[PDB]
Amino acid sequence: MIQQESRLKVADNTGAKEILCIRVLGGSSRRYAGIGDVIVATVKDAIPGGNVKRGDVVKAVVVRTVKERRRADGSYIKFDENAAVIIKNDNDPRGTRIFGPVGRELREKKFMKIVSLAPEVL
Amino acid sequence: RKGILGTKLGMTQVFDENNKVVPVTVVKAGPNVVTRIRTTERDGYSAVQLAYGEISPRKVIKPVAGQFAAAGVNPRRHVAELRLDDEAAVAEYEVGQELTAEIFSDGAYVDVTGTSKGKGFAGTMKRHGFRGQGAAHGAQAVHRRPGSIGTPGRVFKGTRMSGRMGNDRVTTQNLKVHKVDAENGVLLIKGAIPGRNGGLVVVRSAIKR
Amino acid sequence: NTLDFVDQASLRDDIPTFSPGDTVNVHVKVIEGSKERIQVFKGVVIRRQGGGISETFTVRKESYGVGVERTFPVHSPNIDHIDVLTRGDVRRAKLYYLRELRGKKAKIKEK
Amino acid sequence: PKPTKGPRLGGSSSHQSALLANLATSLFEHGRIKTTEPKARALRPYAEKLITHAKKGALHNRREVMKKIRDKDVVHTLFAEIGPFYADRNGGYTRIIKVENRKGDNAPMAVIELVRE
Amino acid sequence: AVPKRRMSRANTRSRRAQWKAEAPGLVTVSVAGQQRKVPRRLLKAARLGLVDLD
RNA sequence: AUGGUUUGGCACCUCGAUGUCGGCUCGUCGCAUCCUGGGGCUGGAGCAGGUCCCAAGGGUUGGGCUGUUCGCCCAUUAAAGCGGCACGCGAGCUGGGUUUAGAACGUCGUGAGACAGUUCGGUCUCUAUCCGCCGCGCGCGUCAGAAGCUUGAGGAAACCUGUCCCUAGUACGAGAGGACCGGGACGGACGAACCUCUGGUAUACCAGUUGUCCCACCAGGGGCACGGCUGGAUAGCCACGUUCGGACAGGAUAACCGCUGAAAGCAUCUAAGCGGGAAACCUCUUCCAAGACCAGGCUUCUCACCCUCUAGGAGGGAUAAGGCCCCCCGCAGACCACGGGAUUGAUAGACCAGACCUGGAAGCCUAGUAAUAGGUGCAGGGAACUGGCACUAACCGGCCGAAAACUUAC
Repeated sequence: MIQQESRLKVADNTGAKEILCIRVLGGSSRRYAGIGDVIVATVKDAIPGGNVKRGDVVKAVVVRTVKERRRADGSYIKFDENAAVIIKNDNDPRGTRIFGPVGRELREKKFMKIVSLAPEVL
Repeated sequence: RKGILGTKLGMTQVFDENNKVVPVTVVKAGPNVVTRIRTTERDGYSAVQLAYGEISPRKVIKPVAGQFAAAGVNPRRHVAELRLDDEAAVAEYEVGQELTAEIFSDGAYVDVTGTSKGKGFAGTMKRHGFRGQGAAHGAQAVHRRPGSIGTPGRVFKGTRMSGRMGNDRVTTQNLKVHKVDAENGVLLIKGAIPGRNGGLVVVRSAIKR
Repeated sequence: NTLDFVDQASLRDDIPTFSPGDTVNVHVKVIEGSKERIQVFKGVVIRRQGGGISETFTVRKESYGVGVERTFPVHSPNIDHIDVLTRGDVRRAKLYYLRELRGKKAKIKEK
Repeated sequence: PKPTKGPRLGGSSSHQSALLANLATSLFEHGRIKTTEPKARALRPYAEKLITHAKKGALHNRREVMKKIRDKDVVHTLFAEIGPFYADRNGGYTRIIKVENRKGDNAPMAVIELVRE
Repeated sequence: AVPKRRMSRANTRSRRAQWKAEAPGLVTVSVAGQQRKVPRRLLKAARLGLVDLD
């Protein structure tokens, strides 16, 4: 459960290390962003030599959540951190490499490229 | 519209053929005996009256025993009426006929009616979902009270203020019957049906679906 | 347990005996574009909340520097088979303290 | 046994525990005591389970009783006659008799005693 | 808040008439031979000689 | 020309007191409509708009700055409406601003001091009588006393919406672009019910452990230290959880599109008529409802016994069906009420067994110098859940509680 003013680690190689959630897209007055949700985020920490800079307003997708998320078959998946991957308007990563596992929810949300790039999908 | 009287047993878990989980509430749609026919020419409305539950013959008072004897069936604990639409619909029931669980079929949509749990004297926060006032920043003993009540200097009728909550008849619509176990007279209804375990419920074919 | 007659119909046998602490690999069938494959989840059983049909167990694993926890119903048909590798020696019924331990400190004694 | 639904007896949980232990001690010491009806109502199951421990009298059960009774003479009587006396009775070791209301505060009084039939 | 007005006699009496005590029901019992009335709540105790009868 | 939503003007109202701005909480109304709904002409090719009529059912976001309203900005959204109600709401809250006494700066004054200039600090009282409103009972009434099941006059609640997929990359369009109508799935917010799952709580549950005192001592335990502190934690309550909902259909209509045609030999959606036509209206869905005084209906049960005054009516007593009190209780509950049981009994407690929680009891033996470890042993301990079991308590018991007749018609 990620909401406004929440901080997420970046699971990409875009040079951003940490982003702050600004909005949860997907309907007015929407509250929480789970795995597979797109958020508007601002970069708080960045690699000194990276392509992105601090204070950039970007669009990211949540790939891990600390709060366990139910699945259709009654099983649950839970990670140890909230992580996001910066994307462009066409739902492709702005980076070239994804770090750490991701959830299966990225398949039904049509994030095929992120799924393919990920080391493992759970 | 079919109907039957039952009892809420509890809720459990089952899996359908796509391996998804279905949380199902178990309802004991026990045997019901038709006790009276309401006809337009006699009562002004068409309806059928069903009896359910098992009770000792020494517990029924004389008026009830007389009514059951006039019907021609042995007494039961609970009695309720099913309101049909027209005489053509009520022609298919006759007194003494027994209804069991198989009147419903798998995948059917049903309307369960029961009495909600009691919650006692409840505040506006719980009875009506009022947002509270601040817990700090100077708020003085108003952490849960409604606040304003709002020319004529009169509290208009319908004020959503605190009071007794619960214990009302509730209908849940468009519940799917996952399975109709004919051996035990048990309906497996996907979803949560009103009331506590062991309460009386009425299962009717959905009016919408 | 009044609902037992309902329960036993869907109850699933052949389930191996295991306790919190053992290391198991769970063979989980998944859907990948409408075809079948079995994805193996190997980790430590950190809890088991008895419920009969609603029995659940939790397997925790460390993968690529991030811990992952997965909760499965014990009698879920989505699990084709469970295999227990080793038996662990623990003093608790629920191993929640393992969520704060990494590597050397996160090891489990062997029975 | 079943914890009290409402507020505790002595005004706190620890006070209620001490009250119950003392009341059981007096009951086993004398055979019948007179107290307010809620106190006897709460005392019945507690004393009945202590007697159950005494019935199957082993060292383990003796220590189980001592961790509540705290009085060694009462424990000795409980494991020497009260236990063996109820050897062939399954439950219902105590009975409650309602008596006349108290004068100072109109508190309903009741007398709780061990059955000796 | 303070009463804005003095209650009339009718209203005061009508509200005051609700403050009353109900009569307990009594049943007969034989203690030491002589019959006497006792509340049914105390019947068993009277039969056991646990209530003082003046 | 409207309105008294803006500054005004009057001083009719209060100086033996009518709280002054914003904000929070909770509303209610208007339509001069922000979205959704129906339209029309387009300087409308389609898309999309422009503008305009009908339409008030629902909805109308979260933050930065400022005491702020206002306002600017940041992200969204279908949309981020305008107003009335003491510019709603301090015996509901705040006290940041304004509006006492302290102090400073600028300016004015010789000075005490002053400034619809600034700056820091600065007591917000009350046990609800009446009306009102939310809930709950007692009494009486409904032409004998009761009990089941109900009809419903009449009210209340609810009414939101997006994206994607097929039709269709077609109509139109130089192309770009881009459809109508109709089906399907998944969502956001809101609401209700529920506790199988997840998660929270846990003051009579299990285990670990610190300090100290006690149980003569060891062992094993106990009291106190926020339940001493920690790790878990079934039931109940709950949401962060589960499931369901907003309908479909009909009727009369608005703007509007029409048919059949007069006055007025033609024409005219019209003055006669007849049709279509919206989230608005009436039904439809859910709930309350016969104190609905027109006090309803269908049934079933009791369906009788005295005494007194004076025999006119009344009064009193005892009963039936039934009810209440006392009693055992409840997931029903402030009290009351409601629901169940009452020996012809499983209502509660105990007891036995299971489920579940905890996690391997005590004693003994073995190994070790000891801390401690292994066996006996899925051990011991235990609340709520389930099934058995009259062992304990529901008792040799009290109080209430049933008919004037007449008129007409058949």
